[PDB]
Amino acid sequence: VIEHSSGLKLVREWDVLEQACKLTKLSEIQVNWVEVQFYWLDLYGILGENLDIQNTSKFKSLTSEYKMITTRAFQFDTTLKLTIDSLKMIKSSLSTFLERQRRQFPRFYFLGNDDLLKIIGSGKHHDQVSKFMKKMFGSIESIIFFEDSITGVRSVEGEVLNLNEKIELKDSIQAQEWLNILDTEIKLSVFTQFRDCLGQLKDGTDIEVVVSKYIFQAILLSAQVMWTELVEKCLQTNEFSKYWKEVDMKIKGLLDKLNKSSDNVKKKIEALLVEYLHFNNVIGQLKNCSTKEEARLLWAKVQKFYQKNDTLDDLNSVFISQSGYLLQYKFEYIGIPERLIYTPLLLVGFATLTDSLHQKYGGCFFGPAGTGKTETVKAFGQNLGRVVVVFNCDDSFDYQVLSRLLVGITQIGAWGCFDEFNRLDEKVLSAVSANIQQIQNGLQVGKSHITLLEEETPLSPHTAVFITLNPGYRSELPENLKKSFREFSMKSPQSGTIAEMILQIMGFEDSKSLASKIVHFLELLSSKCSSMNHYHFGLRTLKGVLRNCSPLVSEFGEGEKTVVESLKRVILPSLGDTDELVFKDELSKIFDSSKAIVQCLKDAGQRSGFSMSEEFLKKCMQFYYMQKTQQALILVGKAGCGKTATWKTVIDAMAIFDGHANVVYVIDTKVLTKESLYGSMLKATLEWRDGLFTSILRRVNDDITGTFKNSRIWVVFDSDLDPEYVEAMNSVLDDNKILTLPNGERLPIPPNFRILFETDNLDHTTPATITRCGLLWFSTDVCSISSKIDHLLNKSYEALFELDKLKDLISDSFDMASLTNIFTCSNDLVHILGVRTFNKLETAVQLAVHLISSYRQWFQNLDDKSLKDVITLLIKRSLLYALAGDSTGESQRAFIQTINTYFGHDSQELSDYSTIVILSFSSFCSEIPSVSLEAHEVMRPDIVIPTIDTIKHEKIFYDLLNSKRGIILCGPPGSGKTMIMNNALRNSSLYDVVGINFSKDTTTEHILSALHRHTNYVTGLTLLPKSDIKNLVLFCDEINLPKLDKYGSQNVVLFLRQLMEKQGFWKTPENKWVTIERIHIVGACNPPTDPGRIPMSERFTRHAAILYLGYPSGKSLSQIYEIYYKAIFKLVPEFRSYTEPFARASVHLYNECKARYSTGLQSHYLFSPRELTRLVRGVYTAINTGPRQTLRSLIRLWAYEAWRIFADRLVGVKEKNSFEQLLYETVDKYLLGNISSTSLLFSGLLSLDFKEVNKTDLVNFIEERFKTFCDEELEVPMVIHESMVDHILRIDRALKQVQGHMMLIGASRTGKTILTRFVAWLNGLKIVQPKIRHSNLSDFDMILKKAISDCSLKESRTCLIIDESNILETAFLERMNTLLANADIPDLFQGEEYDKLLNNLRNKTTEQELYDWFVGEIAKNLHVVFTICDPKSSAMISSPALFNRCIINWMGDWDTKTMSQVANNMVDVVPMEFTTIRDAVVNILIHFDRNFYQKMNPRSPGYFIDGLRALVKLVTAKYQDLQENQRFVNVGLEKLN
Amino acid sequence: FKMIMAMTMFCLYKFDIESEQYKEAVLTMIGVLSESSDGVPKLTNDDLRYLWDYVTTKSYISALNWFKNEFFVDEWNIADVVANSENNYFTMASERDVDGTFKLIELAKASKESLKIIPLGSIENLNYAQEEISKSKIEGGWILLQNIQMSLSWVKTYLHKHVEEHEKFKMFMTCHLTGDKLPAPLLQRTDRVVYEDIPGILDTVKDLWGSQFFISGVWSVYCTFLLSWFHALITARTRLVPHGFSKKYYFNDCDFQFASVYLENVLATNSTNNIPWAQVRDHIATIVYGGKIDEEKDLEVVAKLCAHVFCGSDNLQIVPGVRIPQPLLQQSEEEERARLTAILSNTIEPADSLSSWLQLPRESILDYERLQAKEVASSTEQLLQE
Ligand SMILES: Nc1ncnc2c1ncn2[C@@H]1O[C@H](COP(=O)(O)OP(=O)(O)OP(=O)(O)O)[C@@H](O)[C@H]1O
Ligand SMILES: Nc1ncnc2c1ncn2[C@@H]1O[C@H](COP(=O)(O)OP(=O)(O)O)[C@@H](O)[C@H]1O
Ligand SMILES: Nc1ncnc2c1ncn2[C@@H]1O[C@H](COP(=O)(O)OP(=O)(O)O)[C@@H](O)[C@H]1O
Ligand SMILES: Nc1ncnc2c1ncn2[C@@H]1O[C@H](COP(=O)(O)OP(=O)(O)O)[C@@H](O)[C@H]1O
Repeated sequence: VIEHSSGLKLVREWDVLEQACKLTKLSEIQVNWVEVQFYWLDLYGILGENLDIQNTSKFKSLTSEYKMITTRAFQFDTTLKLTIDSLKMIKSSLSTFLERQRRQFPRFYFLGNDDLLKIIGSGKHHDQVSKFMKKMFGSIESIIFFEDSITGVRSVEGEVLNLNEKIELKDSIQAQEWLNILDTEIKLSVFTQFRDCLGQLKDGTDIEVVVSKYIFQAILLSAQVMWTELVEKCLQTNEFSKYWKEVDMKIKGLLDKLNKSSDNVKKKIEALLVEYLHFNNVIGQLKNCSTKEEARLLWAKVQKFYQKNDTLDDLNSVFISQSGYLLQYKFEYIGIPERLIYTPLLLVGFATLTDSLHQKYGGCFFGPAGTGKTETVKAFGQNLGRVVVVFNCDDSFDYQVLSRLLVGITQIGAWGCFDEFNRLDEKVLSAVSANIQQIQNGLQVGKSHITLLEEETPLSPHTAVFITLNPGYRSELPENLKKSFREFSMKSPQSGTIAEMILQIMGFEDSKSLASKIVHFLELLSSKCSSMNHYHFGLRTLKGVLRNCSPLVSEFGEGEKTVVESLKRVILPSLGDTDELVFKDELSKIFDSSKAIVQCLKDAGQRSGFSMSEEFLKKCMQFYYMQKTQQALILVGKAGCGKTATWKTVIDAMAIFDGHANVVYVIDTKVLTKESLYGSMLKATLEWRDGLFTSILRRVNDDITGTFKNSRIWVVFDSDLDPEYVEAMNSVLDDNKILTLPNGERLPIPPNFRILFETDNLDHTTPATITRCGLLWFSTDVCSISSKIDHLLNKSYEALFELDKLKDLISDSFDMASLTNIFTCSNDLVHILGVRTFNKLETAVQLAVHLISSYRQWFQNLDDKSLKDVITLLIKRSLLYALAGDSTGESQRAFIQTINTYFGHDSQELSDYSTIVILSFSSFCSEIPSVSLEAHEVMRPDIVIPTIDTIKHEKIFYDLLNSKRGIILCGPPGSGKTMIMNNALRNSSLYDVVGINFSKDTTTEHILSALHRHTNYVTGLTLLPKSDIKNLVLFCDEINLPKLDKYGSQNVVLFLRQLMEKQGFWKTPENKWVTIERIHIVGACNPPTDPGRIPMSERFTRHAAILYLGYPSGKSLSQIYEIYYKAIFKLVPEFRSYTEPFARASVHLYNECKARYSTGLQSHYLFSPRELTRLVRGVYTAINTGPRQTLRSLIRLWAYEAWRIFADRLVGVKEKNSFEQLLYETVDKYLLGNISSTSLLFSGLLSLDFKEVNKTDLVNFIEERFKTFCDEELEVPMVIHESMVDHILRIDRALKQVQGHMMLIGASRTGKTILTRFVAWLNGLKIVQPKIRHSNLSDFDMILKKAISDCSLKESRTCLIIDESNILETAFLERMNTLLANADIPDLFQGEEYDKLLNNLRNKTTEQELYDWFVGEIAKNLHVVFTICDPKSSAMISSPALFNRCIINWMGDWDTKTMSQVANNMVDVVPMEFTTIRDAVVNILIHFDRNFYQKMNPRSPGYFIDGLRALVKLVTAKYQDLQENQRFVNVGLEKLN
Repeated sequence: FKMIMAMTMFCLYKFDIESEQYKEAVLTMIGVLSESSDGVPKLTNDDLRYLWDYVTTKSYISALNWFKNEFFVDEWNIADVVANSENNYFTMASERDVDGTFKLIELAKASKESLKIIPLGSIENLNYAQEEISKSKIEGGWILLQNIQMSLSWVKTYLHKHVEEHEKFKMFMTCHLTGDKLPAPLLQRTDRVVYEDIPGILDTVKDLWGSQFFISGVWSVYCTFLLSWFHALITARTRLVPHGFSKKYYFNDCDFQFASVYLENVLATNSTNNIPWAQVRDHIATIVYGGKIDEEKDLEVVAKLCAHVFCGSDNLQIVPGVRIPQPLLQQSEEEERARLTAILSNTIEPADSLSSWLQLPRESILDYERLQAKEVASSTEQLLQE
């Protein structure tokens, strides 16, 4: 329980009690609780603080319920019933009060309930509406105040309104009444301004002297009305030149004033210039007419403005004439917005909207996008003098907000447009369709009230509804609207005349050539270049270019040079490379064609360690010139293209250039949750969390430190573009520049706050966003290889009289002539998890420099030649392990010969076993140690037998890990990746292991919780390991396992990239930067070609260093396994001289077993030395649990193990005989009795040790066990046969093995689970059955922990049955993979459970010894079963962990022999032979089944057993009835005779 | 599809009652129909000789209706299919360019049954439909729900819940083929029926004249006459899907309403001798009838038709058979309406109206029937392979 700011305490427990209750009283209690907290939120937020909205009956009820909730806070069923009744009552009352408040002022009805509550509660502040008026109206940002009064309102563009008379503000006033008189006076004032402007213009007042006096709308209406009147007067006669010249002179004078204007004056002058250019266009069109009727035609289409000179009312005294239809002006203020350039297509759109609105209908629009539909609707609304409420439709909009805004549009009379109506869900589209149909129904018949939203709302006769569409992307209008709308198509924006007017208004001398050339250029760019998805060369880009031309007009001048410079600045950074050369060619064809910043960038790069190139400098200049204007840039290149250094260099260069402080923050948005980045509302206590982005915005906006007033602040996002991560930022990106938060609070945006997106692909980006922000494309690599090597040398040297000489020697060692040849020759090699040849240079140079640093303490007593040889050999080894590290061993030999070649014969030749020790040569051959383990720990799965390759890989492992670089390990399964990890790190003295295993679903908190037990926080500000001298390293295996997202990425490897590259991150609950000093990360993975694997992004793997881990050589395995056989023959002394040939035979048979098979025939045909290990283990347990063996007995036991391990994944019998002849050949070749499956029948169920028993003895023992089971536990009427005898023998050998698991391949009702439970009873292992749905990982882990604890405490024989129906998801499969590869899964046991288990182990009996004993006991007494019937789990065999110790025994379907056996032994208990015939009936039955199956993959024998049982029961019943009838007939015959 | 089903059934019958030479003759005739094969059949009778004379005369649909008349000996109308119906629910269907209400009204007048026109819509329309179906389930009658596609969800809830019996109780639906997919229970729990209106250009002019009731003098009625004639001409031209227009638009009564209002308001503000024919011409061609048109060629075609119809010269030839004298100075509106009705009834439609009432070359309409013959022949060829 936690209490909020005052009074009531809130409990932190929800939906758990809901699950517990899921009686009626508890449900009522929960409903009352949820409603009391969900309403007490708003009570404390609104009612509990503001006194004006509580100081009549509603206020008294507010006080009473405040007292009641205070009493409830202090310390019942009737009381809570009263509270819920009162809460419903007050909610109805306040909803009705808000509704009638919105009725009093219909413009209030735009807002949400909370904001209107705040406005009403601001009964004395009188300035809370100044921050809401833009949302209230749409074109007024704030209300200016002059001594507790109103004299003006501030337009969004920045215009103040000189009111006719001020308004006093009494104390006992409410917002609604004074806002009523305010907006009515607003309309009156704009009318008064229009009237005096019209009077002045009619008097002959010059335009210039009245430009700087009145608002935009007054001068607009006056100019248009005077234009219309005078053109009508001069149209009644046939003269036009006089008014043409007058308008031309007015335009020229207005442009002359434009040249010498301030900001708002410039906006007014340009909008008036739009209007006057349109007037001159119309007049020039009219003068070009030759006959009067075509003149009347052309004048009829153009918009005409008129005025009532007779009506005394003034709010409707101006009306608009268009094609004989008349629309009445409404005189509502719009400010000074941008005016669309008048074009003939715009006039046609105006005309069709006039026709649609004349007869109580609505207009419509559909066609191409980026074409000018919504802006045309807005321009039409402005020309009629009311602001239209544009609804930018998307998935964000829902039903209630559209209902409210549409009802407000109705009640005001403001037109409600609809941008992109086809972007709505089905049910909301149906609802808004019904509402719009009802609105048009009301408008058509002229009824005063329309019954919508369960009310009777008023309807002004001037409202409208506008819609725009884009069909086929989709849909047209539905029929219910199609009956009451006018469709229209607006496909072609006249881009020639728009460019013409914009170049005229910008002041350029020759608008014609510029407009024609730029339209031609943009169409050629849209046509010729490749159709990348991020290109757009329509009209929006042209408008952006012309808007961006003006600073270059100020700098360079007015002419073609400014236009081409703007084109180079804007479009070019988004192009590719071929697109760039096309663009250059078109610039050359069409058109004719400051070193301080260059010096600043060069100096910043030289000081930062990077080296400048021509194209790198060019792109840096482009980025600087492009960040000059926009506040949101997005960079893009290939993976590792080199953009981070680009923007960091620009940051430091501009820090030198302008002197402002440069403060930058790096964020990875796709690993940070939206809840952590921004915040959310709690379900428990309804609280708000200040997210990281909210925290950084509050920090940079508060400016408490005062640094942000004299600095530039940058936030970069070094990830992809998640669309729902940018729909929360679109407000920041757009010109609103206001933070949108889910709680309700809003945060501003300083102009210095520049946001950067650092990405590599635009795969899932909406093209709308790439238009609102500038895009920069990095097509090619930003470096030469020599430059990258030099910079890496400088960074490595600074990362550390010997230094300069060492630098000179390494510099002359790296000669570019051979380096280019070796890199080009290394490009085409075979690579796994492919990484480009521009990337591995960092690993190469770092490993080489670290070797030189580690051996620098001997070179002072060494000659120049030996020093040069040592340096060259280390360089060669570094280049081998950085370039050839993703290629096979034979490719490694080829690479070592090549690197020996290109450095010449004079240099020190690099050997495969080359090593440098004290200076002189060495060799790794003599470094291998001789270790002789005894037979007590051969079964232990952490033992390592060293070889040449193991010690070589361990040496390069220590080398590269000390070289401060990341390890990711890849290679075919079975190469001992986990084994080499434990060998190279458990024996370490400087590093320690932490174990994490990756499932299909891993969260970032798992690895943090894992490393929490071995790390400490220091100020947190910095994270260090729990130790103090040994650098803790994080080990991850099977790292490819976690799944991708919906946008082609995975968060966990991005988190690891964050850990590796930036050396830090941000903690979620404190939003504070963390730094990591001495923690490395090492990874182990499978190739992506395996099923269930995904290719990792090159962005993450590029920072680490890869290292291929292939299959070991045959001689290496031979040496390891002869050491194995020596250890295993230390037990028996008579055969101690036969160690080597058995190892040679084993490796030989494995070699042809791998060579003779292909994985394309069966999914379980995979080979890796783990089967050879379990071969050795099975031989070990057989020898230890056996009698005094002989040579022949040993050979037949080894062949028995080979058959029971290897030869069990086989389809037919031919390969079984091939295996048998292979065994015969190996036994006769390297050193006879029968070695068939039935001849090798070693068991232990008849004696005290593993030996060969009699067939009759074993079947008699099985029968005795079966009859005892039937008499004791369950009466299951089954029968024995040869195939199931062999299979239960195999599964019993599997169970008697320690930790060696098993799996079965058989159809349904084949007896797999029955056999497993029977052999579990036979071996004494208890069986527990999972009751799997209705359970999950929690119940699974709890039951498994209880069973494991009982087994370890009471020494009970425990095992679990598993069906394929029990397993559902891949998480279970990954859990069993970890359980088989390891024995102690790290994530299960930590914390209280670990403490309880360790205390129990201590009571039963160091911590490491107890953990090892736990591993041993869980290996001894755990054996799970895996059942497959459809050979989701197809890739499970290909996983190394499941294949690590499982036995893949092909149970299969019943064949002819065992079918005959079960049939004859089943029908032998019922008399049927009356007319042998049982053999005939069973063979014709099976022949029928064979024919049927081949007329219409194993055979399911369910039909078999079902038919045999049904036949048996039916024969018995029919024969009993027949016998009764015959006996009755005989009795009747005896009685009658 | 009616013709395709007819031809498949004819092939199924005559491919098993008769020998294989008949089968080969049918195959080669269908191949020539598809313009896929060239070959004279193994001629022997008289019917196949008539077919060969047809296909040498390149009169395809003539031979196709000759198939229909020669093999089939009867046809079914709406009256027969509603006469013998075990069920009581009929879902009438059509396209959006042809109405089906007046045929049902004529049937109701013929059958002396009370038909209620119930166009759906808002909640008021839904309540009206509910009251009407309650009344006709209490005391019988006939119910028409006009254009139920606009309330597909309302249908899918209300009508489905109603269906899941009063004597002489029938009801009728109305849906457009080129609309939204109807649910399966609605399609199969009814007697499906579709009506195809023959393009009677003069007949739809008469129906449009009778539907209206006519106002500024004789010029108003004369302009209404010319506008009605233009609307009929463009509605006939829009039937030719690949030749009259590049796309199948659908003009309806609302467009005529807006054009009529515009003409009335132009003539009201201008009753002078020089009526602005160019202004009304461009306004109709770009805004009234050019609203749904985007391709340049379609605009050019509609502009040509407007320039031919609304020229307003001394004498006008809407079709090469008849002429329209304009009303003179001393004329009254009632006798003018009578005179225009007389000049409508004086008109006799020639058989080549589809290539002479719409100003199209005859090669174009032969190409259109060639395309329709090719597509039906290809459909038959694909269907006969199974
Ligand atoms: N002038 C230069 N000379 C040498 N090396 C340079 C130069 N400029 C950039 N580089 C190199 O370019 C690289 C820049 O890294 P980059 O921008 O690709 O990182 P990133 O944002 O993590 O990449 P990605 O998004 O592809 O994962 C660095 O390795 C740096 O050494
Ligand atoms: N006078 C004008 N005529 C036509 N289009 C214009 C004019 N002025 C601006 N535009 C462009 O028209 C665009 C409007 O596009 P819009 O129709 O809203 O696309 P969508 O409907 O797909 O959102 C604006 O981005 C603007 O650049
Ligand atoms: N060079 C080697 N020396 C000793 N044992 C090896 C060697 N290579 C493979 N093995 C054996 O093969 C197995 C390798 O398992 P491993 O590949 O680590 O499984 P996973 O990849 O699933 O962790 C080990 O049981 C080990 O006994
Ligand atoms: N050889 C058999 N004869 C008769 N019934 C059998 C035989 N094998 C299995 N069954 C029946 O199948 C049922 C369970 O089969 P199940 O264990 O699911 O087979 P599997 O493990 O191969 O899927 C048992 O109740 C048993 O009666």
